[PDB]
Amino acid sequence: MQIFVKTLTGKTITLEVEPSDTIENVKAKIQDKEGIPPDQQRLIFAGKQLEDGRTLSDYNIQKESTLHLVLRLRGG
Repeated sequence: MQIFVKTLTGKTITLEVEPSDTIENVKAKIQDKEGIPPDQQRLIFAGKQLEDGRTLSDYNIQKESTLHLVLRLRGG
């Protein structure tokens, strides 16, 4: 299953996830893809900021869904 990770500036990154994959496992994939560590990576889909020990399926993220990738500095 593929999901889109939309960055800030306008880069769309297409990842291949299982929906039985964790939010942690999406960050791992981006560390692989882009080189970003998961420390900085915050994810947003709708309103809340997604925690690591839950799956895409929990959150109810479908096929070809757009997640927003926020790069953590401190917090904002």
